[PDB]
Amino acid sequence: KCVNFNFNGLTGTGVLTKSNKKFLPFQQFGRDIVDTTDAVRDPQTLEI
Amino acid sequence: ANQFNSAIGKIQDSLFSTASALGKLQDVVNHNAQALNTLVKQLSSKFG
Ligand SMILES: *[C@@H]1O[C@H](CO)[C@@H](O)[C@H](O)[C@H]1NC(C)=O
Repeated sequence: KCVNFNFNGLTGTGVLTKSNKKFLPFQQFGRDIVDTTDAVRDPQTLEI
Repeated sequence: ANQFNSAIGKIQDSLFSTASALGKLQDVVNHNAQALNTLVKQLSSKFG
């Protein structure tokens, strides 16, 4: 669902879906070839 | 007729083997893609 998300201070708008991206434990968010945020990590559930 | 048939048969090889042209279309595609990539990458600049 398209919502305004505030992930640990990171403010944005969009729809959050389950991700096949496998973040390494130290990685907190993912970016795209043009430095656009593609993925995030949930502070509570540690979900990508 | 035999000469024309031989030449038109050799066309299917010479179009992609001898190169020369057919790089113009790919150059157009690459120029447009690179321009769009630069435009969307300029959104990561702070500009002061
Ligand atoms: C926050 O608590 C949840 C359970 O309520 C836990 O699964 C999660 O790991 C915790 N987050 C931390 C410790 O960053």
